[PDB]
Amino acid sequence: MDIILGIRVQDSVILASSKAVTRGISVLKDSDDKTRQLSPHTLMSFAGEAGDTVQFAEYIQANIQLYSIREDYELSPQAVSSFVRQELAKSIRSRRPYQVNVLIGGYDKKKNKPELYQIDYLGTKVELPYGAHGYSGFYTFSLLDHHYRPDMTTEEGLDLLKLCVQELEKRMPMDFKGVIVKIVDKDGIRQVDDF
Amino acid sequence: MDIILGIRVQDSVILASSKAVTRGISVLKDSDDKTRQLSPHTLMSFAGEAGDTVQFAEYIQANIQLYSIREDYELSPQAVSSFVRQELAKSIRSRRPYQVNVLIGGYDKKKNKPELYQIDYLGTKVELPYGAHGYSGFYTFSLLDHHYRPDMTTEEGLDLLKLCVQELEKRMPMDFKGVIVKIVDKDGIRQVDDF
Amino acid sequence: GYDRALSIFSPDGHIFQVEYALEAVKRGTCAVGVKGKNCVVLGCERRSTLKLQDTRITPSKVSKIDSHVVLSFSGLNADSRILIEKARVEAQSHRLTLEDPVTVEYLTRYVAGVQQRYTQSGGVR
Amino acid sequence: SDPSSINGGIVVAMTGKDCVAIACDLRLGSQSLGVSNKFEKIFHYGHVFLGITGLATDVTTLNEMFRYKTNLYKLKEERAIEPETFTQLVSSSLYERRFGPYFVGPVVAGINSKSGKPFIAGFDLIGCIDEAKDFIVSGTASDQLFGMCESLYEPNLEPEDLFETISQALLNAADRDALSGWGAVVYIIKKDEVVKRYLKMRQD
Amino acid sequence: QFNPYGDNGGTILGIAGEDFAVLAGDTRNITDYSINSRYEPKVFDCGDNIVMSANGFAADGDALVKRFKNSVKWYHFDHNDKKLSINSAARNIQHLLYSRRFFPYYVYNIIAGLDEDGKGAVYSFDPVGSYQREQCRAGGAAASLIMPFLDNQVNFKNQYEPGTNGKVKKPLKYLSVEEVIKLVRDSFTSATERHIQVGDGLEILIVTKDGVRKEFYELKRD
Amino acid sequence: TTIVGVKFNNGVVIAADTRSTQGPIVADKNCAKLHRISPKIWCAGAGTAADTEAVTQLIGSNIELHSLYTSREPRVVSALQMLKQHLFKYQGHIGAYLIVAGVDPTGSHLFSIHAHGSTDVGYYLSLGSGSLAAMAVLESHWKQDLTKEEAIKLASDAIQAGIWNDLGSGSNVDVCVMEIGKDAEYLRNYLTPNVREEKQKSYKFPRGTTAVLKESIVNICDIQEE
Amino acid sequence: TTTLAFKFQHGVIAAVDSRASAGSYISALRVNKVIEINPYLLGTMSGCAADCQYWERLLAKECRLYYLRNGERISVSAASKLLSNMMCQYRGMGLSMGSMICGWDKKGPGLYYVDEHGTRLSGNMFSTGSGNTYAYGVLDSNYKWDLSVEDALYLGKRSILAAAHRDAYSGGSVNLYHVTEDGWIYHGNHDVGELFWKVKEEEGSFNNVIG
Amino acid sequence: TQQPIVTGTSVISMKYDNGVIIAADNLGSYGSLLRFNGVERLIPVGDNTVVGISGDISDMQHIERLLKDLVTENAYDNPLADAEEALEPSYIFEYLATVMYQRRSKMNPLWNAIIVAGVQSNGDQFLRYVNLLGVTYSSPTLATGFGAHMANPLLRKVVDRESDIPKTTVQVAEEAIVNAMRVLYYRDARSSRNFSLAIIDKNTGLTFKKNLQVENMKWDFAKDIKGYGTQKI
Amino acid sequence: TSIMAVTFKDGVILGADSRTTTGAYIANRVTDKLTRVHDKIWCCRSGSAADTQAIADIVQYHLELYTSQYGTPSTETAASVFKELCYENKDNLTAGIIVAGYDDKNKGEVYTIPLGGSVHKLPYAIAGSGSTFIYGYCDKNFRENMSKEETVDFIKHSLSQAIKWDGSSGGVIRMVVLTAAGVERLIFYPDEYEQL
Amino acid sequence: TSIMAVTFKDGVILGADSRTTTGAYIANRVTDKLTRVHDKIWCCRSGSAADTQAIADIVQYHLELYTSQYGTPSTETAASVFKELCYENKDNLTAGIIVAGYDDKNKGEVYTIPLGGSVHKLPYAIAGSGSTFIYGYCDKNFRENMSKEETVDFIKHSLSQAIKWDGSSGGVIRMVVLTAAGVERLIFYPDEYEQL
Ligand SMILES: [Mg+2]
Ligand SMILES: [Mg+2]
Ligand SMILES: [Mg+2]
Ligand SMILES: [Mg+2]
Ligand SMILES: [Mg+2]
Ligand SMILES: [Mg+2]
Repeated sequence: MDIILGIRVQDSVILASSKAVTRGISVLKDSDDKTRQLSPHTLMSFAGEAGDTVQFAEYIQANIQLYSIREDYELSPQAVSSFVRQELAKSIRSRRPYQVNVLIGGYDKKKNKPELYQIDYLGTKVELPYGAHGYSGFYTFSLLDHHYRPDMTTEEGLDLLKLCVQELEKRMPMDFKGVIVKIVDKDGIRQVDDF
Repeated sequence: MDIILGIRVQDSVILASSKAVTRGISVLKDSDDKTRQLSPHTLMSFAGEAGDTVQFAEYIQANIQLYSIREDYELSPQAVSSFVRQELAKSIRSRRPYQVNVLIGGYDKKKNKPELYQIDYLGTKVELPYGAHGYSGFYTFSLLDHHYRPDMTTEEGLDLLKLCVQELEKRMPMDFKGVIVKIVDKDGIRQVDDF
Repeated sequence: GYDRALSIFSPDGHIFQVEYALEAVKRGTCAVGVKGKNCVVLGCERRSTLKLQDTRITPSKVSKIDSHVVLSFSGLNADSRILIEKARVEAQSHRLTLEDPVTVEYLTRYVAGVQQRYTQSGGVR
Repeated sequence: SDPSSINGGIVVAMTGKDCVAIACDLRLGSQSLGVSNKFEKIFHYGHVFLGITGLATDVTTLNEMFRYKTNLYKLKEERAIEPETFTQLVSSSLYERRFGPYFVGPVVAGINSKSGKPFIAGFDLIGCIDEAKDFIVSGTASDQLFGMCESLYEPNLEPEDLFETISQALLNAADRDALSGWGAVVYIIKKDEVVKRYLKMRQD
Repeated sequence: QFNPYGDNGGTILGIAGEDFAVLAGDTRNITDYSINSRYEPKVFDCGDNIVMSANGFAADGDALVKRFKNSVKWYHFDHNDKKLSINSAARNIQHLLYSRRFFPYYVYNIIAGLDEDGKGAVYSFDPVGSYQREQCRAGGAAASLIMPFLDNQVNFKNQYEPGTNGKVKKPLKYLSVEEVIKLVRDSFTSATERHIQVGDGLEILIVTKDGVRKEFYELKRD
Repeated sequence: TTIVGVKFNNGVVIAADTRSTQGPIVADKNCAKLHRISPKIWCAGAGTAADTEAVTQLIGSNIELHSLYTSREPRVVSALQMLKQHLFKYQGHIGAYLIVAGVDPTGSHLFSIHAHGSTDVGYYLSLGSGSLAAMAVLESHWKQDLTKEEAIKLASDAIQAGIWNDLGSGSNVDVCVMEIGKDAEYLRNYLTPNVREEKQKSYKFPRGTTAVLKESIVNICDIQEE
Repeated sequence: TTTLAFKFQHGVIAAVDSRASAGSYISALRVNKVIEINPYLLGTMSGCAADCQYWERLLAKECRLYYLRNGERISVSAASKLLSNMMCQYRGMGLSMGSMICGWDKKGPGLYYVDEHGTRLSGNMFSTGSGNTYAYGVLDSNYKWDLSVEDALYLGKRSILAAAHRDAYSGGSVNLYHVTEDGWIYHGNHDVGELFWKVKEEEGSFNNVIG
Repeated sequence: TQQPIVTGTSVISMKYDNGVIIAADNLGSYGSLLRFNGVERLIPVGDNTVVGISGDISDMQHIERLLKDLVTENAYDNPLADAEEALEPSYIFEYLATVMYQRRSKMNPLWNAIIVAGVQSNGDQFLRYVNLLGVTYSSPTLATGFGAHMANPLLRKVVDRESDIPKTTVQVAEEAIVNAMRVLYYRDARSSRNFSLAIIDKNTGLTFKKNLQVENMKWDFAKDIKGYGTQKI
Repeated sequence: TSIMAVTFKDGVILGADSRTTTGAYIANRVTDKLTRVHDKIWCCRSGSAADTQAIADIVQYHLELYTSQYGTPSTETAASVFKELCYENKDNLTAGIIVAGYDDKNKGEVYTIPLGGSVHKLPYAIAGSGSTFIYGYCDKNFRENMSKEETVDFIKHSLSQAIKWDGSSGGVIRMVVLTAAGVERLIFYPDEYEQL
Repeated sequence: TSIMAVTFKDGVILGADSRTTTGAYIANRVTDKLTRVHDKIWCCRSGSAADTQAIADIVQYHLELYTSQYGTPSTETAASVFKELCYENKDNLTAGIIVAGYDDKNKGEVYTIPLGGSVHKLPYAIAGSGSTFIYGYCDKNFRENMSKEETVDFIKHSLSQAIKWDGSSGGVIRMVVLTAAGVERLIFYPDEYEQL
């Protein structure tokens, strides 16, 4: 649970997250899905300390689902990201902080725009065209800085994402067992089952 | 420079050594040959602290080559392994020890027998049918304990070695960038260029 | 340590110890070297005053310094072993530090330097 | 981290009637990992037997060292070294490394060729001699061996009875030690014949 | 800095017979290289045909025993004088121990008695509450000296039948109370020879359907 | 360890217990802690056992050579001076704590030496983990002008106090008496108050109980003729 | 310690070793590292035995109360979750627990790994303890979904043996369990010493060991 | 968690045929400074018990007040406070032992080592030890601190086991205690010459002796001791 | 330890207690801390017993060799040898030494050499752990050119108080008198000095 | 700091120096360490100035409230209040206090309360860093039932020596006299006490 990438293209947000889970010197799982659907058009990927990641993610999910039922309305990606940021900013000065970094990929149905938010465990929020956490950006950002356009199609975004993963697979010492890729657009959230 | 395996079959010794070299968070090389030919029928693979490994290996190589010229005679694998062990036992109580673990694969032309010696940086020598250093044995020894016979052909040894590498590639958190495989037999030392 | 200057100049400008060392070479068995177009041959005399000799184990007159260079000699046999050992060590030392084997000229220059050193160092002949 | 328990292993020696016995396990490991099941820890120089537990590199180094010294002893003295003399040599050699010691627990066993008297002795890593009449123990399961030997041992056992006693002392001690086992050897030593027996035991 | 823990030495031993059980322990109490008492009872009759010994840090051992004895008393009050079975006592002790998971009773505990079928029973605990039923268990200082001997002489480990050469094991024949007491005495006599914290005296509590009986034996005082 | 030294009328006596330990385990139940430096100069050692032996042998060796060189019988002050200067040089790293006693042409002497190289003079001394138990006895019963028999009694009683009350001490009492104008008498196992009682059972196994894989003869003889 | 569990055609196998150590000293040759939560649920145990025993027996209390309230057997997913949430309360306190919750419910056979961190993973195969790497090697190379109950039982048994041999802190004996929809079935205690020689002969494996 | 400041050294005691004896010096040390020379560390409770305390003096004074309050509280609504329902040594000890173990369990100990000596209603001797850890034990002889190392060996020569108690008279017991106190004065650097001694006998009751001194000391042999080895003058 | 040296009319007197401790245990209660390095040059030792004995033995050797070549050394010369050892090896020593001696030319002299290896010539000097408690008493009661009997009383009373308050001090009070008449050893027992 | 309290025939006298240091810097050279908690119950303070002031203020409050309800408190009662604060808060305090007072029934009384929070009733008491140097002098020169003038001289001489040797002590010598006659403050300057 170390590698999470995000890229916002023309009409969608794409989140790529590694599949590996390591306990000690052994890789326990190579098919782990490091993501939760917060609402029909909002997806959150996560990475950080063991346990805290899923617990935090599910806690956020429950709160957004509660809001959705109460108001019969889906919160905007911006509203969700602000809620999440506050929870992490709250958490960093707690007795035992939740060591969790997240990417929030959402499609705003009101504005008809994809949106990608990057939030670290301190509650540091930034809206970006593409983002990552940990060391992931060190390997991938030079490629994204070079190739990225805001008018890219979903298919071009996936191709640029493949190049980022290939560079990670070449120069990173750790084996992260590939990535699960999910797309967030006007029609909702779907998983790319061949990557 | 972490993964080195060895297996002694019927008529040869096979050494498999990883290709990766890592500096910091970046993999610098994925084609590094972690081995030195000490004599025509004696090969030594090595793993340990950066720098010390090659320096020690080359120092041993120079000494065996010097002996070969002086006496016009190739030392037995046993004699070479004893020389190497003494150098490491000497080294462990030095001001700054050489942090180097080695496998010595040799074919004894007098006895017409393959021989595999495992020596760690403390000077702990053992003759084995198959061996490894570091954590390599934790993943591979259960397979070797199960499948190994002393009458195996070179081709069967390579197949068992492939299974060991596949298990390493599955359950090890680190990407070691595959292995270079070399065979030591009566005709000398050769490299398996497709593995 | 023994520091006595054994190799010294004489009034006529000769170093007699070096010249007497040449007389030892004159006494030694004949050695010959001939280079062809694509080879070099080293021939050596074996004095037949010594029979009942075991030729398998008796020190051969031609010695490999490396896999590509050889050395033969004339003079004191025991002296030659010291030069051969030093040469062999230097050959491996070169391969280790420079990653190329010695050239024949380099190896010659080294051995010749050792010989020179022993003509103006104290306590040695 | 603790050098005397990285590799593991045990040695035990016992005296009997006109005989001595020395035995050891065959395990060599790297902490939790078992590496070899053929690592014998008993050596002999003429008719004197030496068992060595502890750090494996030092076990091997000391064997080579005492082989060296006993070979020179024989050339000069024109006779094989005796157990009492060898014991002093082991002690001397260990103490010369007082402030940089070999991490070992040696055990000497043998019969004096002139008097015929059985002899055993143990040492700490810096040479202190323990010359016991009954038994000597060494290794990672020395506590276990002390418990077995103290109850199982009785004086003046015949060679073939001594064998059973020392074998059962070793085996059951090793089976309560994670770092010992993987096979075992027992030497039964008489004035002019020595028998070596490999024991069958659990391989975990 | 204040160290709330200490080590009072001592060694205990519990063996389960076919229709009986013994819980033995030396009577020596120590700190460091000094002797506090040559006779300080360590094994107690807790009622309902149950015997108990908490070996290690005496203060925590005395507290645990005191609490369990109290738990027996209240079990009677709360459940119409029902007899507390050995298995129920064992489970209760687990919860007493785990109530201090983050500031444990520094003791290795053993209880002995009879199960509900009348067979001999011994239960062994670690400081934090893990427990399990056993046939033979030595606890405390010289536990490592005694257990290998019991593996050999009680369960006949590594012992095979002559003539077969390792093919047929020595059959696991049941031991009498007199046989067990011999093994107990020899265990402690041997431990006393090689362990400095073991000595002075040995007190054994034997549990049968008839009740609880005591036996005392001298040990070396050096 | 418990060791004592007691002066008397015409000489000096030293004593010691016979237990050697490695932590809480007893390595040897009948250890020899009384060491001979010279025929009439003996010492008892506590602390690191290899150090008390090694340092006593070394000084004993040099004392012997000194005796041969000077054609004189060795003196206790010589052993004392050589020991303390050696121990001081090593700054306490040689963990030898000794009680040195003996007779020589000058008279009878009794000293103690600490690992750092400090020495003391006295009529009665005790060292080791059981020194407090021993000194309690010595302070209770010692007097001036003791006889040989009274001194041996006091010395052994002091060791017994350590044997019974100190866990680091046990087993037997060794004594050595050094009297003026006489041979020193080394009394090994002077007292034996800790013999183990007979076991309840014999643990002699039936022959063939142990499982065997292989047998072989070991060649201990040299290479043979013919 | 070595524990494993895997899902297959006819349920889930659960196999564990039996050793307990206090440093180099083997304190126990026979501890039960499988906890019978109830007739349809199993829990393996690695880490602190006390934490495993206490919290999993407390899980059984919750699983029984669930059945009384709802009149229906609890799922493996819910049971595993109740346990992981208990752990998250003492998050950072120092609990040590690594266990596979094995069972059969409506969705078929189920297997969840749960540890002190609060981690909860669904999967087809898991192994924990100091000897898990050895067990994984045998499992990965021989595991199929198409396994028979007989072969699956042997696989889990053989995988523990592999660890017991190489790992110093694993051994004693092997405990087997087979989990069906009608409940779990115990398949005995198997001494490793006796099993090793037996397997060596029949299988031909462990050639390097002399027997 | 604290550290002891003003401290009291050894308390020694032993059983004899008809009762118990307990003793302790009158010093309150302040590290190596022998600051207070008139400190009473033996505190009687009624006419059947004496509590001897070593270690931290401020904690001793606190315990002293607890015991004083215990006597007051026992007398409340108690017509038999000076008879059948008077405080026993065993009651007093168990109370203290409860307090000591509770305090260590809160990581705020009473930095003491206590010996409760007394005689029970039925005439039985009571002698039990408790310290800052809540550790308790009983023996025919009990001593704290240095007394454990030097006094016990001497007192155990008189009463080595339970069967020696009836054979030991009050004169022999007191003599042994007094000798032990002299030995401690020779050898304990934190001891004083002045001490108190209490005897609780089942026949003659509580005899409390104050202002005792160590006497019959041997020092004359010191005049002959010169140098540290070779010096003759 | 409680040690002192006091000059008076006829010469100088050294004084000391006799207690040596290892923690709270009194390892020796009859120690002789008054050490002879020459006929009429003595010293009082405090600090590491091993260090001060080793130093005193070396000094004795130096002054014995000095005497063989150049005759009787001065007290100043003796103090200089002490200082040279203490100063040059200050990193590896824990020694507090008072040097006292009698010449016929110079009469009684006292030098104190504290931890650092500095030298201080004084009319009288006190040192050791117990000296702290008698700085006030000694300053108030010292006079120059006292008689032998007065000086003995001054030292006896001073060390009596040092012993009274310092746990590290005790036993007997030893004294050495250095005059033209010769060398006199004195000893005073607890029953004598405690009642002062 | 150097402080002392001495009982005499007519009552009790408290004495103190006036130096307060922060390391080697003298933060105040005219400090008043003689503190009033009641009309004829005063105290001498040593240790943390913050702690001893806070304690003394609380005690003054307790005795003021005590007086309103139960009349004039005893010196023992005052010492008990000090002790209660010092003992119960020993982990967070560094206070060495001497309590001195005059009753008509009990006359002059002195109680010392060292670091641990223990209480010790004494004829006289000394405390502070400079007290170490005058244990010997004070023990030798104290007498019971001295006159006012003798007691003033005893305190003046004692603190003079404490000041002489202790760098942490100095300045003026303040004194407070507690008798039936009332409360008298005294002060003695360096030129007076240094020449003693
Ligand atoms: Mg190795
Ligand atoms: Mg084992
Ligand atoms: Mg014992
Ligand atoms: Mg030093
Ligand atoms: Mg194993
Ligand atoms: Mg004193």
